[PDB]
Amino acid sequence: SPIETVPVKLKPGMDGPKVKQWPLTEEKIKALVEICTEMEKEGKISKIGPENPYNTPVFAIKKKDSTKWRKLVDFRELNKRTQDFWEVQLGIPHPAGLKKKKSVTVLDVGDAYFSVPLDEDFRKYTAFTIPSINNETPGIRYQYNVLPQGWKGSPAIFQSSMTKILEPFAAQNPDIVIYQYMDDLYVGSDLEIGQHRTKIEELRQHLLRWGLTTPDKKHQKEPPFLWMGYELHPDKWTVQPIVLPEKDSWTVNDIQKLVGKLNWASQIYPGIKVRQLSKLLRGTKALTEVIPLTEEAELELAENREILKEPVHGVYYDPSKDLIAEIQKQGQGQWTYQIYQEPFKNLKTGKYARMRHTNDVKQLTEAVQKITTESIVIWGKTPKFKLPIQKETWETWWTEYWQATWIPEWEFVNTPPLVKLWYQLEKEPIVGAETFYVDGAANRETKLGKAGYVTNKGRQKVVPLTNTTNQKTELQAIYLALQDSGLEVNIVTDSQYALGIIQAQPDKSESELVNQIIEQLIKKEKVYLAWVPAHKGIGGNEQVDKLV
Amino acid sequence: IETVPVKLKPGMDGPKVKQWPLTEEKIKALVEICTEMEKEGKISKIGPENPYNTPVFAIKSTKWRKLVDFRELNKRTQDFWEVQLGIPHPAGLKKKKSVTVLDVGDAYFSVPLDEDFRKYTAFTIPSINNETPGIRYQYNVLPQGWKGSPAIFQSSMTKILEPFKKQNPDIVIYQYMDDLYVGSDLEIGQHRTKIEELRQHLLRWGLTTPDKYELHPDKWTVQPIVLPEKDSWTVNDIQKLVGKLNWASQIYPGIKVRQLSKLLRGTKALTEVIPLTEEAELELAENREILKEPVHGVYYDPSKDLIAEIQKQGQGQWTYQIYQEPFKNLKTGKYARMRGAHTNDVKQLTEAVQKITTESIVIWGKTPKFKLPIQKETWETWWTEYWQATWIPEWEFVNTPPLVKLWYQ
Repeated sequence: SPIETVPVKLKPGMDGPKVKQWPLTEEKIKALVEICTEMEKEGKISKIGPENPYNTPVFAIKKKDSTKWRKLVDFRELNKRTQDFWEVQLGIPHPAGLKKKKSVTVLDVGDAYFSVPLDEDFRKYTAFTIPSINNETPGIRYQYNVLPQGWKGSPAIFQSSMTKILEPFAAQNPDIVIYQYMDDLYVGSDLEIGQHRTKIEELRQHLLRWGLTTPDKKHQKEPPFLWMGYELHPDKWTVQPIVLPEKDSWTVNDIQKLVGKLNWASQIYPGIKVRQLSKLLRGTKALTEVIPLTEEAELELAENREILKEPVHGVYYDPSKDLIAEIQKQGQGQWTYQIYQEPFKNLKTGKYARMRHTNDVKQLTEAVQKITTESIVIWGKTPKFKLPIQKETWETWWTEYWQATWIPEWEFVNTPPLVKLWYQLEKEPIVGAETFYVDGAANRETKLGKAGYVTNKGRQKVVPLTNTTNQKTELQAIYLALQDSGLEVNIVTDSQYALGIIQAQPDKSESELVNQIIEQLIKKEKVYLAWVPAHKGIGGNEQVDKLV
Repeated sequence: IETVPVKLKPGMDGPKVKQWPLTEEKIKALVEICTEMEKEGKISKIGPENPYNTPVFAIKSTKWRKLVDFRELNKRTQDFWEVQLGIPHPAGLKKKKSVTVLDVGDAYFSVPLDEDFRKYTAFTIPSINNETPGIRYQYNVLPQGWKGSPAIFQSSMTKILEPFKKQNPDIVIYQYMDDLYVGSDLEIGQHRTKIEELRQHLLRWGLTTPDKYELHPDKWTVQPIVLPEKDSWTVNDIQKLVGKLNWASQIYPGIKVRQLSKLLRGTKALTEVIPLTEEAELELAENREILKEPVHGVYYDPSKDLIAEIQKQGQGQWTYQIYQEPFKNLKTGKYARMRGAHTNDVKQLTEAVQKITTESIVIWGKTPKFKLPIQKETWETWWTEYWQATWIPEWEFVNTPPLVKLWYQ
């Protein structure tokens, strides 16, 4: 095509490729020249002399066992050497962010990369050769004049070329939207279908004048569109159908493939869970090892199958309407969210889960950040939030938390499970409360240890412990003091570890000890924890470290 | 005139930083801005054979304003353009009684940029929902935000500024990126009228300044450590007080605590008061003073990086320390903002990050790397909503809190 070429350079301080054209079978050497000259005759290549010393391998195969063959070029050794290009779109557009249009047309251009010229000076570095059967004669020298199949530059040069070709037509048609993706165009408009079908044909002729072919209306896809694992319908979208295999044994590869399809489905199926199913691949290993199906992972797989039984869809985006996101807790540090404009019609859904032991509010805040980032990417704005948490509950937490946290527009929704703080240490030591001076220790080697206390009122305990850390006992020390004390109790510890974990106000944890410790803190009225430098003579701590 | 050639550090290739997603409001305000700029030669559209990239943002007044984050291109170049083309930093600017900051960034737009260099200035206006490829430009004039720009304009600035220098040999003028720091020992009201002179002087030589900010650095010290003061010391008070002073020992060695370690001999309850022994108040005064003085060994190292740590203190109050080795605090202070129905967490962290950077520029001619107490993704999201400055310091996010919260309040 008369498109103007993008100048390409070889990576600085490099030179073209030169490769051993390892001879190939003759029944192949046949179709290679048959297919080639049809390409030389369409101008997409040109036989060359010896002046150019670079070469590249060529191979031959069949269209999944079909009439015609196909030509192949391992450009790997050239790609190493060609400059970098601007990267092509990372992601793809999410159907939740498309606007309803009265028509949509899918034009896919055939022969994309070959329809587009290759920068002249850079053409030499594409040479190749067909094997003179047993060196009977010289080799058929060739070289490209279009964007070769699978080359570093091709996808980027094509996209900018196409983007430029569209600029004359988009200017004289400010009422019809075109999106690009690789080799396709997706044209939408709010033109009475009679007009729409006429513009598609103008666009087609336009594109054809620039040397880019495109499907007659007798060959144009129709709704629904099965696009990139999606179902784009005229007025709704959903994921293509999900299939979860029935097996009695699961390989760590088959567990990857399954938790895949489950994440995928979670963008619009509300309630999918993957906590237990991904707990398995925890112990990472080679994709082939057979992993036992746990009991909890099995109930999930059953609830997911339950959620997937019937279909559900999402609506499309309407900029005139507000954007709403709603969050619910699912327990295991698993959360679920819906984003909608209308209550019976979600734009989309999804799930957040913390991984390695925080608390309910901090987790909420993190989920609001997942959602906010996602919104911006998809709709370019941030939603309003309905959150299961009392304003008073939340003001209290950020007013005291050590990080800064942002609270965008939100309103409370009284839908259990509300999110609340389960206990708050006192700011100052309690009066009329016993005062425990816990401490603890273990043996790095034997893994034997003990935990105890000594209260002001002369009361003392010491327990023994096997299979514990210098830290698992320091938390056991505090659990002792809470078990053996009133509803108001002051505790004094020399372990910054323990003090930190508690001042963190967790409400659940992966350590089983910590859950019982949380239990006591709720069963208590006023608890003040306090820290003193470990074993430095203070008084109180000086005497309890001596027991343990 | 002709262009100053710019060579990257041999071996280092150009910036390739991904473009953050933006609100549509901001993408639009950028498209407007960038269409005016292209209309005036300041930038040009580019192809895919240019692979570099450098984020862009929109900040603010009622007028939007574009802000390119050239942090990566600075490291990859201006590091050899603080060497090859340094702007020297004057140690008298800090001592001046007042210091005003004038935005003089619009001057670079009258200077062409070396042809071979332009490719590394590329940036992208992003599309919403990956709907279209992205609008790609590259600078043809000296970009704001790049450190190599004021380096190149230096000679023109020294020239344009010399008539004002001679009529005012006592005023200090320092150029950092897009701003002029001009500080006088002058009375403030004089200072404020002397500033409109420099404004008029620059205005009648072609350099506009949109202004139509005032720091006082001669009070900026390393704030001292605050031992609590109490009539009666409960066992707890003595316990906190012992801990606060035990931490201080990492900074001021020479703190003595054995004497206040006896006043908690037997395991008394917490609410229990305890009078101060005399071997004790020996140390609530002996130690209460070896702490009001200076640390030792604490000098600025010009070959290292500065590091600012910030900690939220509660009720709109933040504390901060700037250092280069732990405990060797080169500078500490405290920021607070009156707002009411005005301020939240991230607006405050942001105001403080700028208040600390400005100071750090006045005092040293370079910005610190902040350890910020905030979720990484949260900061990446909202930090532009309150950014009023043209430079952008490096930063990194604090993972674990401090048990040492009160220890700087």
